[PDB]
Amino acid sequence: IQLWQFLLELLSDSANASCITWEGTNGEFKMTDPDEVARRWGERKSKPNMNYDKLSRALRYYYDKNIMTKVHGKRYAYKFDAHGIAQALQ
Amino acid sequence: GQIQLWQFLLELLSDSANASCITWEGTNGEFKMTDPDEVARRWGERKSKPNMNYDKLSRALRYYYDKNIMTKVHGKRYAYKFDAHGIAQALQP
DNA sequence: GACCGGAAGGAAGTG
DNA sequence: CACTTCCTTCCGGTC
Ligand SMILES: [Ca+2]
Ligand SMILES: [Ca+2]
Ligand SMILES: [Ca+2]
Ligand SMILES: [Ca+2]
Ligand SMILES: [Ca+2]
Repeated sequence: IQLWQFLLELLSDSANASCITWEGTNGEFKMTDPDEVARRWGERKSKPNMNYDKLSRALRYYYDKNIMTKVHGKRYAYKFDAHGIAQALQ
Repeated sequence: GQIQLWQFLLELLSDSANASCITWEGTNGEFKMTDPDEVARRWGERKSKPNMNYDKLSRALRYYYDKNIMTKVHGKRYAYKFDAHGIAQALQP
């Protein structure tokens, strides 16, 4: 499983809004609890030392592939739009 | 296709018309990629692999360390050093 | 503190 | 095989 798949899995269920949520309609999302997202991403890949420094590095590798971009100035905010998902499913 | 990354890099490096994206630096086999995204693109172009980027190219170069084909120029951005002895073995069947 | 991106190397897939 | 792909881990730097 890719990180971008797992994040869309969390974002699709409103019950995870406590740790991660959509914000707008254009694919912008925010991690309301980054440490909780990281902890769950770690539990998924059997990576119990996973944290936000490491998970965000994984997100940063998506910039060059046009898969997502940073919401400049918004704490824990990135953009995963329809262009982005199209690139992820190639 | 068929071609290997170390050959493709030697091809570019031999022609100093490519100096804008990759050139020799020392006299001892050291080279720097002045435009790493451009080197990745052409490598992608060559191998019909259109999602190629420095992250994936540099990972390929990192596999050459244990093959004695090249080494990292430590503390110098996008800089590597070819080994004439390693190139020679890479050349053999 | 976020955020950035270089560099190392593990691990699985490809063709 | 010889990469390709996608990270995980670490870290020095900017802001
Ligand atoms: Ca980049
Ligand atoms: Ca770049
Ligand atoms: Ca500080
Ligand atoms: Ca740090
Ligand atoms: Ca620091």
